[PDB]
Amino acid sequence: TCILVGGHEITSGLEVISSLRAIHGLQVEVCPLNGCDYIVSNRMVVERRSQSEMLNSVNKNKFIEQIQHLQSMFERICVIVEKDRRRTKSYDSLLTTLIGAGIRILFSSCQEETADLLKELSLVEQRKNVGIHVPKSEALQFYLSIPNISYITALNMCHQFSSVKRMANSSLQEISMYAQVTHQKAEEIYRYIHYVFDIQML
Amino acid sequence: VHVPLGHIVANEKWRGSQLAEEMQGKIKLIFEDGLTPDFYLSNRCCILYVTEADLVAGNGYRKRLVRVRNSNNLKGIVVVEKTRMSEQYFPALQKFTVLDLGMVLLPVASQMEASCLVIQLVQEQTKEPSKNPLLLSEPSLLRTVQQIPGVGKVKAPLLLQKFPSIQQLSNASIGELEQVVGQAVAQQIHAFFTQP
DNA sequence: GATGATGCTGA
DNA sequence: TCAGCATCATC
Ligand SMILES: [Ca+2]
Ligand SMILES: [Ca+2]
Ligand SMILES: [Ca+2]
Ligand SMILES: [Ca+2]
Repeated sequence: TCILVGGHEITSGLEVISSLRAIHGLQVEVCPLNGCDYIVSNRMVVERRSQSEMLNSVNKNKFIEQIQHLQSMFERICVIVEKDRRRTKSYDSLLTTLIGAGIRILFSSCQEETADLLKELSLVEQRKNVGIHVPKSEALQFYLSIPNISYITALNMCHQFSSVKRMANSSLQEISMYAQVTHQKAEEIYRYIHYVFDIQML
Repeated sequence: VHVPLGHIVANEKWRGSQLAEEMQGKIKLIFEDGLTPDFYLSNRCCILYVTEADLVAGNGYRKRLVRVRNSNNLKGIVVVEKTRMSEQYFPALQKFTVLDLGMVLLPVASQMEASCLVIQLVQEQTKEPSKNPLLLSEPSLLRTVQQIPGVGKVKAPLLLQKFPSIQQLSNASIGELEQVVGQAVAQQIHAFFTQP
């Protein structure tokens, strides 16, 4: 399996990343992910969060907004709650909120454990036939600009469309198949590429 | 099991427990014998409580999680005592519960913690799912057009004025592009769209 | 995440 | 032709 790692995790999870690389048969690619900590399949993101930051309610709003931004790009989300190198109402409320919105939660005691959980998640995603199965850069930058598209979906577009023109003239079902996204997601991408630009709307 | 709104149905074995007593001072507990799960929060949503002694004893606790998982009309939430004593056994339980069975898992350190957390869950369950904070393209189009080689803040709006969707811009010939930009940039744009 | 210093674009 | 324009490296 393949996992994509946000560049910013080189600062916050150096040992997560080296633990991932220490797992035989895992392809670990660090990428400019823009907020996303780990991408473990074509459809699933993982947010790694420190438990002490989950416990403080002044962070509650920022955490919610990061999850909202993840829901606009990914069909599936896991939160890994990781212990740092007293339990509160804010924290409990966060956990239940996540559960009500179907966001999966895992609990880790250290960065080595997090890596092992990330590996396990990618293995289970793989068995659900949504494994990452792809390796020009101008075209990646173009696809990445489509609103609410993930880095993996953009990479799928690069690798499965033989030209950018071929992608822009793709039906709703072609986008869904080649970009590896839900009908809802292919519709939003199709609507974007068909949207009639009007200057006076700025 | 019938669970009236604002009530928890508890397995009779919880009677007189700190857990039940802490909940009973905030919400109505109804006690019922013969139940597989520990608590029902609604007709379809139940709690499977795994004690420190269950976790340390081995994998016998799994049999009940499977039995609930295989129930069509039920969603099990696993609440596990993750303490100094039990914590080494937690990682294999989480793998089985969440990654194998796909069930929700919540660790607590104690019955006191469980009590607060169960009330939070009933509270979550009881509200309109729309009060869950988790439940115009022109500026973006400019930015997308700016990703085409040769195209900056000035050519992007000129291009979109004449070729008003990405699809239409993607289909433009060099001759048509030359109505908006020079021959060099018309060639860049067209190569960008059409090259393998 | 901003100038603005650098060299292509363009009729 | 020469400002205009895009681009990116360096604050
Ligand atoms: Ca994070
Ligand atoms: Ca009876
Ligand atoms: Ca540009
Ligand atoms: Ca021209």
